[PDB]
Amino acid sequence: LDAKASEHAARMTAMKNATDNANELIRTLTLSYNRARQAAITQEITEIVAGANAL
Amino acid sequence: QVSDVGTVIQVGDGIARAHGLDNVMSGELVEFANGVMGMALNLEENNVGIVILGPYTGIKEGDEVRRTGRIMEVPVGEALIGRVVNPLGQPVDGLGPVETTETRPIESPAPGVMDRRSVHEPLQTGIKAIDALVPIGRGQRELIIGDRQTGKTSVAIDTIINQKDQNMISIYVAIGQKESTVRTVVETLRKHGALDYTIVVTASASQPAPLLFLAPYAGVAMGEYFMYKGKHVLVVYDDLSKQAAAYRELSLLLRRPPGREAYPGDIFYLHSRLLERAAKLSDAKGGGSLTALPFVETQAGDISAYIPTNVISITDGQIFLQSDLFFSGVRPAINAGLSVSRVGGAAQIKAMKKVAGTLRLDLAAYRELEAFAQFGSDLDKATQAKLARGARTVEVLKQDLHQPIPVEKQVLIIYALTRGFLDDIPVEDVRRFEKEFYLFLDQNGQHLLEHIRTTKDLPNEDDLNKAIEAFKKTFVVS
Amino acid sequence: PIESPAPGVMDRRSVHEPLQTGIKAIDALVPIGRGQRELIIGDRQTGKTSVAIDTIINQKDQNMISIYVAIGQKESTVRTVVETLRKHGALDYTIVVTASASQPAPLLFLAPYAGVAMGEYFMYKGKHVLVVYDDLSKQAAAYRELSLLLRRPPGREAYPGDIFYLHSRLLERAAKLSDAKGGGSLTALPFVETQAGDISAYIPTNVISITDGQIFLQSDLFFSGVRPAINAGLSVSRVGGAAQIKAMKK
Amino acid sequence: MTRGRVIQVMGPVVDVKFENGHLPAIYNALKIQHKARNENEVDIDLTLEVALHLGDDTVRTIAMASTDGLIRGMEVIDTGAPISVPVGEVTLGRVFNVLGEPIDLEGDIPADARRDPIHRPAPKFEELATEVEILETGIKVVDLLAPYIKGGKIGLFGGAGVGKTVLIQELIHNIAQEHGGISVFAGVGERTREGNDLYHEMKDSGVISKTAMVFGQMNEPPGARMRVALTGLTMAEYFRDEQGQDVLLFIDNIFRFTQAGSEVSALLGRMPSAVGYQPTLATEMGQLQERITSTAKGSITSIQAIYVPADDYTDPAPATTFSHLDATTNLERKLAEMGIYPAVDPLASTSRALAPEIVGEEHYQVARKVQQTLQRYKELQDIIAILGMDELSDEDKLVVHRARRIQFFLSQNFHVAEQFTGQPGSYVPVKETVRGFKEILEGKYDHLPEDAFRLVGRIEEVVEKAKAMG
Amino acid sequence: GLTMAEYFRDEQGQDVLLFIDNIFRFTQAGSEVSALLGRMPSAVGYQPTLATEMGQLQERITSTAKGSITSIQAIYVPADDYTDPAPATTFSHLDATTNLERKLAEMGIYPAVDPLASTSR
Amino acid sequence: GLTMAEYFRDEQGQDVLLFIDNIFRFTQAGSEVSALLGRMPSAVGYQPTLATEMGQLQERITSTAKGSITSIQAIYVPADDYTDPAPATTFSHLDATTNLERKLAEMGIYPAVDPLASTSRALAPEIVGEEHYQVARKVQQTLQRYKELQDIIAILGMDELSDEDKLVVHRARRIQFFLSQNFHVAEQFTGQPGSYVPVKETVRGFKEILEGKYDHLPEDAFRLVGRIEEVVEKAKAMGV
Ligand SMILES: Nc1ncnc2c1ncn2[C@@H]1O[C@H](COP(=O)(O)OP(=O)(O)OP(=O)(O)O)[C@@H](O)[C@H]1O
Ligand SMILES: Nc1ncnc2c1ncn2[C@@H]1O[C@H](COP(=O)(O)OP(=O)(O)OP(=O)(O)O)[C@@H](O)[C@H]1O
Ligand SMILES: Nc1ncnc2c1ncn2[C@@H]1O[C@H](COP(=O)(O)OP(=O)(O)OP(=O)(O)O)[C@@H](O)[C@H]1O
Ligand SMILES: [Mg+2]
Ligand SMILES: [Mg+2]
Ligand SMILES: [Mg+2]
Repeated sequence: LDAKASEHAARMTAMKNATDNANELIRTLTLSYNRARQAAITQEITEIVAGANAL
Repeated sequence: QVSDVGTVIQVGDGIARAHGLDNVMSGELVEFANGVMGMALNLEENNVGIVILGPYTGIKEGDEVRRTGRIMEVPVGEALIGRVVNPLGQPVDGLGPVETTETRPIESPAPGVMDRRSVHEPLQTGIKAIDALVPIGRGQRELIIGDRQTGKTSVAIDTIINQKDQNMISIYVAIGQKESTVRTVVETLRKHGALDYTIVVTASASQPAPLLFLAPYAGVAMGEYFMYKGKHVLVVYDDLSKQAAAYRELSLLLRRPPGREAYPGDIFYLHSRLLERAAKLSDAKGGGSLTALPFVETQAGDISAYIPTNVISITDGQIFLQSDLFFSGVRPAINAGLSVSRVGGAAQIKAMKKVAGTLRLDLAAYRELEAFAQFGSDLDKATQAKLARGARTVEVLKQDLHQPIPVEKQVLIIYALTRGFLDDIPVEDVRRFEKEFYLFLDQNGQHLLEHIRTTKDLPNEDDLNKAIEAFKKTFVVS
Repeated sequence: PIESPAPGVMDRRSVHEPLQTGIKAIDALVPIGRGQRELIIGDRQTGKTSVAIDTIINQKDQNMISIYVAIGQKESTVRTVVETLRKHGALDYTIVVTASASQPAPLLFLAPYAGVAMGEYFMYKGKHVLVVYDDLSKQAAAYRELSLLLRRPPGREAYPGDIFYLHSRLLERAAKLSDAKGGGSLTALPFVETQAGDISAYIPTNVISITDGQIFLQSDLFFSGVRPAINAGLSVSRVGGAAQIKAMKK
Repeated sequence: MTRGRVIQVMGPVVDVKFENGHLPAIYNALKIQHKARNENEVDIDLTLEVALHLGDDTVRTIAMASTDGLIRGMEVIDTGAPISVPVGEVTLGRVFNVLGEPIDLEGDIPADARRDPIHRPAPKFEELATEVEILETGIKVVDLLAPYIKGGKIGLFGGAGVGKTVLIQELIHNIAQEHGGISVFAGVGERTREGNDLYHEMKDSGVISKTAMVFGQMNEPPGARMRVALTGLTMAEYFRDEQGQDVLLFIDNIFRFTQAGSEVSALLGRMPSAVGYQPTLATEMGQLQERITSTAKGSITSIQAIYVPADDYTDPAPATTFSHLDATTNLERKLAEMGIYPAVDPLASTSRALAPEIVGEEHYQVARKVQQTLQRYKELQDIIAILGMDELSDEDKLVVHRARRIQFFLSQNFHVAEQFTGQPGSYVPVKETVRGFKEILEGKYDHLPEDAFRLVGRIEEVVEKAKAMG
Repeated sequence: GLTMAEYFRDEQGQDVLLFIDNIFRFTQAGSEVSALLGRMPSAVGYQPTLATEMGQLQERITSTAKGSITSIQAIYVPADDYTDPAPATTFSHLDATTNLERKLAEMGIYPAVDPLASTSR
Repeated sequence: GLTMAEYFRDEQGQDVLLFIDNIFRFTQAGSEVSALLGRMPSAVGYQPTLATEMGQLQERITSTAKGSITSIQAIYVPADDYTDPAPATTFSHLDATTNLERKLAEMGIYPAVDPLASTSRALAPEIVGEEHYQVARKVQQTLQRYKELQDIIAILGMDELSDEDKLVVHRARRIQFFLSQNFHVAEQFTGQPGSYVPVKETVRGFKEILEGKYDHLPEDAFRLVGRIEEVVEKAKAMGV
């Protein structure tokens, strides 16, 4: 019975740490994606501006 | 002479160029041959650029443009009360012409830094969550933000209806909605009796972009008349996002370079000019005030979008409606965690302030402990207090459509919730308990209601407790 | 002349003379030789100016002229740098060219060429010169300003098409001359400032593609006590081995 | 001649044609003063600023107000000089706009007062002081962990409701009390009600008598929103150029200046830069920030609040602005709700002056030891949340014991806070606070209760408070 | 098609159904026409007049005293991106929305309507 | 240079080695000069004639019936973006490509050739043999699996992988380290002399690594060596 309680506690802490790590990765990846796509948006704006100027 | 007349030399996409008009003023109104109005926007060296305020399909090259001599302005006056009108002051419901005798320019300076006063008067919206968690004062500009079909229009209509016995004038501006939806809103207002003090300004999706761009400014110009006459005005903007889309359309048609994220560079200035004209006037300028409730639509709740960020930076607060909460049956859908009003709280009444603090703590605690409900345990730390009081708070914060309630009744019910008088009542019976308690109050607690209404403070605690116990005696749990 | 041709293939010699900066983290694994060009790249407040000033100071007991060019720096910062040079005795052989942030864009664009032209005199007289460019990134920003004021179409990140040519024309002129040309040399230490340590940006990649190696200083290492903050993975010296004494190379 | 006429009006942009050989210079001010000849006209009083020479004796200008009502052919007169605003003692206690016209009801400044041009070249390399000197603010945390520099730029970060305004008022009070200087506030592109509230707060605190204010808020046109910073800056320059004082210059939002510049560039028709900003972003930031420097007879130090769009510090405007900052202070809402005032986040705040060569070896060592102790306590709080206090070693117990008292001693009583705390404020010298923190680190006051450090000035007041308590 | 449909309510008082194959292709055609005419592109390359064209098309589909026109319209969503302007701008004109899922389609459940994403007023 | 090489191919029928140090600069200079010729900008700023100008030059570098030219061209990738039009359009003009990676360069495993993105048309069973082809495909598969496992390793820990995935990681790290080599021209950077490894030796060594013979050796013993034996001597020098 004591071993079963220890097993349940170990699974508790392991899953909590796994969730924390996964949320950290989610935050980092979301930051990277948001930083990445704005560059493409600004490049599209620059292309529009250059096309308008060239005419 | 070619000084007061001109001829069109170019037509396209609602933009026209005219030769002549030597004495035309910048920002003036001009008249076309068939009666369509226009605005002189660019006074170039040898021609004038005109933005057409209506159907441009009837205008050809070579027709005459007539000068009017007036900077763009809209009709104002008490004659506009109870009518739905376009941004140019032309009625759209029939019922004959509007017989006003005063006008006001659309572009006007905002009140000065020395003309303003701190906000100190409450604005009763009739919604429990709004009056409890995010109080709104007269003169404050509060943002209402949410996704599609989250009840923003319902909240606005309830707030407008609740002003029936308040000495406030309401102005509703519909920008880009369906004309049938505007008609339904007008029908509901007429049924509930709010048309006795409400002006409706409409600009449907089929209208040209300049009308959608000008509608909120016309609403502000209409409100400022009553504001500077010493009255209190409420103005509701239904789609600042659609205003921004229309202004981007106009700017792109004018061949101006795009700015950040394809919006024009002055999209922030556009909203700042509009929202900066709402204020609370100092005693030297009269006791009038104007408060605004702009609306913004997000994409899947993305608050960090450009227009939501701009409007948040401009306004004094925000109210967030969540689609998940709306779908889960919580129709008010107000997220107390993210919603905040910063000018408000000082204008909230003492009796309501004395209970809002406990209500916030209970609801917040439930809002971090709902996810653990998979297995209720840990005794008082989770079950008896956090899971029970929070669920009861969620039950009492629900509200039916188009049924605003008095602030005194809100104070009574929320005090009853916070003081633990609802601990024995099961969750399914809480709404019926509240509904029966309102009638019991209307029948037996006139002294308490009058005391609250006259002193803005809670009545004697012993009398209130004995009244609550007397009501709870007669209630039957089912 | 500001615009002068660079030495040709046959006018150069292989780099064989070490330039001891006095810093272990440079002299050990990122050696710098006379005639080489080696940029210092990193985020703001990382010690690039400190490294440059220490390198200049360390040359007191050697016969070499030093040129410090400040592009886009604060006038007070330049004043303090000059005061430190005066205190340590480097002003006996140092020339300072300044173009503050309040100056117009043409002067910012022109300053590094003025510095290299000043160094050319001593290089072709047969002497050794060390030249420091403080922000090639600010030079690029000023050049972009000028190009868009001239309504030239913008490329990647709104920079003009010849942004690479701008830097290559300047940095290619530093060389180690041969015995026929007199054996002179000019060493260049350009600077590039990155954003959040992004080494993949357009200007950093362009400047790396020209020089003979980079010293990458990392903010994450500058904090938490590793003050030199040398990133061995991203750093490299393309004249390694030949730019060291036999013992250090061994 | 010196008289011209309008030929084009396009929003805030106005083109004025002059006679041959009499064009106004760049940055000059032009006045339009017109009375309605008939019912189809309106009265106009507008000021323009010269921007470009388009050729054919034509000048492109930007207006400082709305151009509605303008008619092609109206007469324009050139003032022959840039915008000029009053300077001197008359500016103290008043509120001005971008044009230098008083907004308050106290009356207009007489025309015989001295006025100085808005646009001016930056001070020369000769005039700057050769020494870096510390500005003693009198606030313990600022003087210990994030020292300010005379002539330096400081970025102010924090959430709403943490006490940035109270900190600003305390800084003005301390400087005007001990150093004899004054302050100037320029609130660029922000809320008019916020400006009114700030005005009333200064009037309540009595600080208003020692400061001058220029607003040009959000509702103002982009030209006004761009030139408010410059008019406030020149009002600040006068005092240290003539009287040789130390002056505080507050800018409520520096990002709005760059945004207005971008809007003005778009109106002028210049090609947009990387993210739609003006190509002259760095240049304009240079002419703005390079005039805030310390010289041989005076200094101007600036406290600036910077908005970061989308929380991206790599955005071009924050990236350009951060290249000039010398220090940073971060207001912390957790400390504010805990009860520490000022709640200025000792770990997050940074300063360039915190070096042994500038502030001193003893000061640097004390600051580093305090920072290390606070970081160790921050790490230990996580282990406390897991195992409890008793499991930690006696060394960790001592570390927590010292850290709690250090963190409490970081608090201070402000002079302006008296209005809602009762207790008067205190001005703490940097040497005094360094000695107090060194003595606390030495353990000389460990036996005292931790609450005696809650809100106090010098270290002697701590033991006096403990003795009075019990 | 809308002109053909409007007659049966305007002159006969009938209740008429109008089916539109794909609104996304309508928006694409509008963007192509704008690009041919030489107007500056909108957010992601669409026409600046997208909202006005959508309003002009949809506002004529309304119920009057004589009769009514109810419309069923299929909307294509490129790469599951519901934030795209063509799917986004048409949401404001819809009374009921139906979502179809390839995940449900592959399972053999037709019509594969998502029971949790479909909404109606 | 191509004009000289074409003569040497045609008028004498001799085998020609053609090395181009950076072919990207040609298109870069074309884009730089395009704006002043009155051309409208295209894509991210390149000239409209990017494809035709590149094709006119590339199509001349070919082997003919009267002479064979083998050419090795280094292609610069701006801003490390492989989707840039200049690197993108030049892919179709090559028979064998090797892609270098800054991620592999930072790890110290030179020549930092990407093992997956690198492709060649000579990798067929009828050209290199089944013995070579199977080993190459197995190495690619193992490296792909190791690349996929990174997220689950990061967010769950190494001990949560099955014994199959643990062995996959154990083999893949050693394979990746063994892919590195010491070059002769690299002796100026590091004191190691360098080596030349025959194809048979490479295939045999990689087959032996895949068979699990060298699982007991440390990871770093495989870095910067020649034949599979040098791993054994390096491990013995380290003390195994
Ligand atoms: N408290 C409520 N009780 C019952 N029904 C409600 C409540 N609030 C909103 N609804 C209903 O939910 C729907 C939401 O429509 P509503 O117009 O109020 O939302 P909206 O967020 O403004 O959306 P839209 O973008 O469609 O204008 C309507 O059918 C409305 O009747
Ligand atoms: N080796 C070192 N040991 C201690 N402090 C150092 C060292 N190198 C630099 N510093 C300190 O780091 C700080 C920043 O250094 P430095 O001014 O050289 O950086 P930078 O990258 O050139 O900065 P900026 O972008 O502000 O010009 C200074 O306070 C300096 O004294
Ligand atoms: N030094 C202090 N001592 C005690 N209380 C303080 C102190 N500073 C601020 N407070 C409290 O915090 C509140 C916030 O002050 P203040 O209005 O200056 O904050 P803020 O961060 O500038 O606000 P906002 O961004 O909303 O304008 C004060 O009203 C006061 O109650
Ligand atoms: Mg709605
Ligand atoms: Mg530096
Ligand atoms: Mg404040």
